[PDB]
Amino acid sequence: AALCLTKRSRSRKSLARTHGFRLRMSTTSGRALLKRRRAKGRKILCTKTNPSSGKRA
Amino acid sequence: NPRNNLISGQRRCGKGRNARGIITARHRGGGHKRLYRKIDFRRNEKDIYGKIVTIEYDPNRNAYICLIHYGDGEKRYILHPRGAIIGDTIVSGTEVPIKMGNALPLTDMPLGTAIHNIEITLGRGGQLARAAGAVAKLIAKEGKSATLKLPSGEVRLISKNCSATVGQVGNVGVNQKRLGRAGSKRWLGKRPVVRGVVMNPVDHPHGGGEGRAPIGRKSPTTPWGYPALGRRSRKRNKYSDNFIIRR
Amino acid sequence: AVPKKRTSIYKKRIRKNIWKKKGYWAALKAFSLAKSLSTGNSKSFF
Amino acid sequence: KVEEANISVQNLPLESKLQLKLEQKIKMKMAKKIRLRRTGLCA
RNA sequence: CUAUAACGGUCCUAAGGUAGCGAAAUUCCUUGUCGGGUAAGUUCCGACCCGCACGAAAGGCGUAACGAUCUGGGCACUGUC
RNA sequence: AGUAACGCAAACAUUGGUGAGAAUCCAAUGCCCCGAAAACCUAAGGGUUCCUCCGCAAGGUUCGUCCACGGAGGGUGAGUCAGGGCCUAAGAUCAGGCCGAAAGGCGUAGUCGAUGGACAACAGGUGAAUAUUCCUGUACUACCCCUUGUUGGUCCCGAGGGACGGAGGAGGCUAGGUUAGCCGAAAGAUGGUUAUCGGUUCAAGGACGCAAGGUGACCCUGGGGUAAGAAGGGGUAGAGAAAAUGCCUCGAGCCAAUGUUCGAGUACCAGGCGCUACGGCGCUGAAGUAACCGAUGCCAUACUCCCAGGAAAAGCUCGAACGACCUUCAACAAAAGGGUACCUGUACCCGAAACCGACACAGGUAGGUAGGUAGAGAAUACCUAGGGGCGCGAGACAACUCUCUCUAAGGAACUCGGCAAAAUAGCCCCGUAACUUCGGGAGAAGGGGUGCCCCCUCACAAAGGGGGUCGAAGUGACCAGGCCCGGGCGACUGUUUACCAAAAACACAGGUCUCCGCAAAGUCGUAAGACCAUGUAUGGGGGCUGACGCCUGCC
RNA sequence: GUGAAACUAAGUGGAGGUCCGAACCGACUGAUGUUGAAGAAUCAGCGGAUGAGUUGUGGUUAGGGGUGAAAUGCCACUCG
RNA sequence: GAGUUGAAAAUAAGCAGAGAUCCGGAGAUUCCCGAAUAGGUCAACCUUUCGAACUUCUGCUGAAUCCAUGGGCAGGCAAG
Repeated sequence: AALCLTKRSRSRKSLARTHGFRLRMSTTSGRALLKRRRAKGRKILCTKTNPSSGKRA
Repeated sequence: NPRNNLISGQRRCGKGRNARGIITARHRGGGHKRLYRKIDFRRNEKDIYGKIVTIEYDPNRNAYICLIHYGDGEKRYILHPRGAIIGDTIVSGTEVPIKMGNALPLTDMPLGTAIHNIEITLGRGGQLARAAGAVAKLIAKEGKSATLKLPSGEVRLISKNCSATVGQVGNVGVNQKRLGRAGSKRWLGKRPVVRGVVMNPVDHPHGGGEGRAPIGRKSPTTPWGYPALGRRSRKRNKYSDNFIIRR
Repeated sequence: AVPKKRTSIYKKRIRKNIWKKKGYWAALKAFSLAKSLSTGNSKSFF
Repeated sequence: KVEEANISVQNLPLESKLQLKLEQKIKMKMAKKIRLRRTGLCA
């Protein structure tokens, strides 16, 4: 049994659907979230992955 | 030899605990794929003699369902009556011989016979006594009805011009098989029903008290609070077609 | 197990002084080893 | 041992996949073989 | 014989605890009496019964098997002593 | 307070290097540790940590020339491996449709969604970082190009098929290890010796290709013989296609891993002779075979037995309104002839010092390969392959705490309680009681032998019988049941307070009550509507009690 | 063995929420630990181990709600 | 109206009185995600016959009663 550690090596793709920008926008509430994350002025306003290669060194 | 082109595969995912995701019917889950078989109730192929080439075991049901060919290239699964030994011949229709397991409109048949499958109303498939051994006698017919006595010990005039089958559905022996392993129930897909005297008072109107506690409410209630004994639950006005509750 | 109250500057200076001084005594030994290692008959330090 | 069984590269799903390929391809082979053999009989 | 009442009279409720079990995971007084076990056992087993306040599907009584269950006495084994 | 500590009790030691500085870096030689791993891959995750050269400010619980840290350059190549361009399950989103203060909810065809189905590559080289990607050789798939023909298409369509449970032991086998031959080398400074040491390899693919098991068909066996039927095939009757009918077929063999040959007259290779800033390369290069045992790969969704009765849709194969279109746009046998061949991932870690626990955390993390001796075994013990010696050390050796070994004589007297120790233990062989639901109890209890040598028997593979010899001790190390007698509760296996409660608590098989006639009752939602149920009164919801036996009183 | 069984032994057969026991899952006793190596470990023992089993990848259910073999437990170390 | 090629200094060649740098009015281009719009999608991507759905306009004109219809089909424009 793993110690009360909440996050495990779950797939990035699986995570993206739950909090993906595409997913975030469809809900009426989700579009609202973007409103705020832009009015504050954040830059990385999601956690996503990309179907090519989710990294640039 | 499974896959009759008729086992039709896709059911609704597992056992349906969910309307929306909620458990809306308690304690169902587990089991096999229990892959279902589109047996026939809208029998409706009239005046064609079919064989009987299998009493196949239906998991999605209670009574052995028998396969029937026809003269044409056709196959069906229909419940098999008591004593439909292999390789016999049944035939739907209107003036058909009164003879185990062949259907005929309810007007044209002798009263007092043993009739298992019926139609509450035309076009539907087959509604009443339809389980694994159930039977319904015909009490006297009448102008536009038939005082039929279905298998609750209960009489009900039903519209005369609706199909029905003769004989009683077979496989009565299931009524008395013991499930001793106590986890066979689980194989069937029925989760353990926790009794309610123990659930805490938030969960059930049988709040826990120190030591075992006997109800204490005026009347035993469902988890939702309605009386759980004697309280009839029939809408005041619906149809009134049935003559007597006989319950 | 847990100290009540910080010590003064007085006491602490006393003990730090004992520490360092404990280092004092262990030099003149090394100075003897030096003043002897200046080339001389001896069976040590190949 | 181990290296001699990762020389011929076939493990968890690729042992199963190439195996299925070989069953498949020989099955087409024999399909042609007996498809011809019938003519080999009836003349 | 003396006692304990097989059996009777009274107000009472809707009636007044049946069978089994019983100082019991329920008996307070209470280390209750008695027997067995022990050198000696408020624990323990078998009984009696005035069941403070057991008792028949908030089940009664008993059960072969099973218990990382609670409980008492054993033989072997030892720094537990 | 320069106080506790420096992250497990695998273990370091030397010589010589590099350097201003060595316990801490490098190289040897030795010792040691894991080896169902402290090994090699791989999904996820990380995301530049990989490689090379400088650097040492901070980081590393010491040191530092060294690093996973800083700086500068460099690196990951696919028609075949994984995904997408194909298909669909759970689910998601759903045009239109219905419902609803608004947002939005239910819902059909559609569209996505793989953890699944379709589909084509192996061996050996190379090299600081890549290789089923680059090179060599041999293969495979798809689309064109060329030839002869038929002219007839491709779709929507209707069909086959794809298509799919658990165990259970057989059987045949192959990988793998041994044992043997065969070839090569060898003295390895004490007794005697070669009885010793190494090599004994080669895949995908093509062509052929068959003993097992299945016909228990008539039996003697497991083959001559005679007639309908098996795998595959032609039909005709209700028009292609199965679906159903009947007849029939030089019809008796069909099924599949292994097998042979080519692939590989080849490489590959132990061992030879030179170079060398001691790596490296150079040239040569013999034998490359058989018996044993054995799979937790393979035939294989063989087969038998079960109940609880095991996903779909595309590819793919047959054809009707021989559907729009028609040898000008077409497709097939086809030369298996010639050429071409789309995006994304690939480094490095991956039983981890870089992933998740905030630390270079004595934790956790799917799957794959599985060697020797002893063993029943993927345990255990000691070792190959490979990898590591755990990143503070050196002294002394008070008390005392912990991890452990032993303890004279007694053997629970300690104590809340024999809790914790210790003790049995394996394989054979004798015997096994009370009870009991007559299954169990039961490995009850208890007792005995077992090491090596010699011998012949029973299969005559093991084991047993006889004899001998040795120690105090013989499964002798590791590994490996303490057992009875009597109670209470719970029938049992099971589940439960993640981090003070594993229980008599919950559940369960069973029992009874009560409601529900099918556009049921019950639940959710204001509503549409959805579970219920693609069920249908031996079936569904709810309440209490909880095997089994006798019972279940009165108001 | 009986117009018909009823049962006794043998062999095959392989059942079991069967048995002993690794991986695996989980938590019972004890000591260590308690400014831990670890925000519940380590060590020695311990239970289950073809099943009411485990586990991987995708999903479902939600704040007076979800789920719950029921403890008011769990709902991202936070829950009357 | 002179010197200039953004921050900091070179660097390399350039440009400019035959108006350079520069300052204004009007323009043009404006890769990819994003209303996102060709179809799908884990955003800044893949498959693509190269281009949403809603109005509007012009044409074809389901159903039943060839009625009339609305719905559907298409070519349109470019407005939410």
